[PDB]
Amino acid sequence: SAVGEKMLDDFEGVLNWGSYSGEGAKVSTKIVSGKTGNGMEVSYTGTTDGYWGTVYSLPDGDWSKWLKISFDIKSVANEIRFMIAEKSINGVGDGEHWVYSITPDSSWKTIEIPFSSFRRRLDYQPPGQDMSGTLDLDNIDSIHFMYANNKSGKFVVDNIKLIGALEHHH
Ligand SMILES: [Ca+2]
Ligand SMILES: [Ca+2]
Repeated sequence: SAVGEKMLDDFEGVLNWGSYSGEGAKVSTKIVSGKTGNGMEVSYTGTTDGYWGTVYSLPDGDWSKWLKISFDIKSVANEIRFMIAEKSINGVGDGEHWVYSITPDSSWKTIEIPFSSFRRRLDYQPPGQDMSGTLDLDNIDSIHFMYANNKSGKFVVDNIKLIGALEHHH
């Protein structure tokens, strides 16, 4: 593993995130004040069968040198999911979905999730999933902030970054 970190989005540069929804649910995103400088506000309304999410599709899918994914989050409290999708076995589209549930609170908090802590999604898997039961870090398609339930809410994210190994002195 590599040491240190690699920033994916501090929201001070170009706009990278797209929105998607279906089956009654709705989502919208905008640039607002973040932890430092800019951040992205995600506003969602859920339905029983509805899905929503915001997605950054990655140009380079090889994350095999990294160990964790980190982000700052704050509510504007409803549970949501951070999701990592592998690349499809058919070449185009999303593959195996891997999830971690998080609940944004009133104050800014840093959430660091090791890749080994992600769980294989069971409510949905896309047709291009590899069914391997292992999160293949060398084959990453995209990252998502997405629905976990049928409820509504608003949150802000900032400082999305990869974390490698720490330099332990003892
Ligand atoms: Ca920022
Ligand atoms: Ca897999």
